[PDB]
Amino acid sequence: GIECDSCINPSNWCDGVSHCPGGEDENRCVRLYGPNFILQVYSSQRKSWHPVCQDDWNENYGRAACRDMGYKNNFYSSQGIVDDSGSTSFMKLNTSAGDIYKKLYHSDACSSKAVVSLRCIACGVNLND
Amino acid sequence: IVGGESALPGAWPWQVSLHVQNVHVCGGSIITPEWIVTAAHCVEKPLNNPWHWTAFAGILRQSFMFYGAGYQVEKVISHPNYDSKTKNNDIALMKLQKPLTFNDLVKPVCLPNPGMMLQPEQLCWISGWGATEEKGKTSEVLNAAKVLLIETQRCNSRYVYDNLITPAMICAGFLQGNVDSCQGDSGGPLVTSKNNIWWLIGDTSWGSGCAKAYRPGVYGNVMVFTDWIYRQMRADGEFVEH
Ligand SMILES: *[C@@H]1O[C@H](CO)[C@@H](O)[C@H](O)[C@H]1NC(C)=O
Ligand SMILES: *C(=O)c1ccc(NC(=N)N)cc1
Ligand SMILES: [Ca+2]
Repeated sequence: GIECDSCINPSNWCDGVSHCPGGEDENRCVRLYGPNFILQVYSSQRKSWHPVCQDDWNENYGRAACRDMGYKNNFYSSQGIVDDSGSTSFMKLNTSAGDIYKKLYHSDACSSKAVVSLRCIACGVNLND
Repeated sequence: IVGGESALPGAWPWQVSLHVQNVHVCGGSIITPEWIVTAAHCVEKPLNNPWHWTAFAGILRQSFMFYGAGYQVEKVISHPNYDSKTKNNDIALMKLQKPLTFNDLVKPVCLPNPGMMLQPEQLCWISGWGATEEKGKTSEVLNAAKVLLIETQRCNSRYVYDNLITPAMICAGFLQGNVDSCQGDSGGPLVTSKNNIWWLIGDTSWGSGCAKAYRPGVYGNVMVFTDWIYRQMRADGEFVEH
């Protein structure tokens, strides 16, 4: 069971329906992983985070992912890269779906061989390199 | 900052000087044009109200933070589980009335992602206008210094902090001292460079003295707070949609 704030069933965490009184179970469903900003989404059925495939991903999907992470209209870059996060299961877009985290389905491979790297803001850059 | 050096323009574009009553009180770190990360103990009552706070960005010198250059703080949010006695969850967020303008002198620092795989003694930097020696006054010029991450096991030792380091805290510095943050650096950034990206891994919280041996700096573990941080900006993003 997962807690909202101080308990629900992990199958009702990141499932598309607000079950916690404060919505904590549906507002932290998208995250960036590693120094390469691997886009990951939480699978309720697997109680784990999984990378998003670059298959059929566009800028507008990233801006949706950027909005779900709290970055509002801030969007910087979204490219397809090799998955360095050691994951074995991924999340693939539907394209016939109608929410960003519920617009993906589980997949054990990506047709592009790439996962989404998503940068919502241009940060972390100083005068040197 | 004790044991460090004066910062150059653009070196730490995320560092902001937070002012109350025309004087620097605490440091902060830009993450978005309107959001600054700081320490909850900086905004304890009576400084919990936003109208007391002004943020200065891109200006290295306190004497150069003139009337008209400051950004008025619109909202202050202390961490819901902050304990003033233990400094646990010493994290606070400040929203600016007008968004910052990003250039080479004002830029955000990247929030830490899970899977950073940082070194147990990762090389880090701390910046701020804090005292350059214990009990000293605010520094006129922005300073910075290299610090090493200290594993909580070692930092929680009996001869260091004796189990005062909670999972919401990380330790950085040198067990011999001479390089450390100090009063006035609180809320400021503890950042590391990885994959040619600077990551805010800590916010300056507390310590026993400044640069004293076996008393390194304790920093709020921003990694633990990112879920809370993301929820706050997202919640504000939807209220303001009104
Ligand atoms: C995608 O969503 C549509 C909408 O009903 C559904 O019919 C279809 O089976 C879904 N495909 C997958 C594999 O998610
Ligand atoms: C804040 O003003 C602050 C933070 C941390 C310390 N102590 C050490 N870094 N040793 C003092 C003051
Ligand atoms: Ca749910």
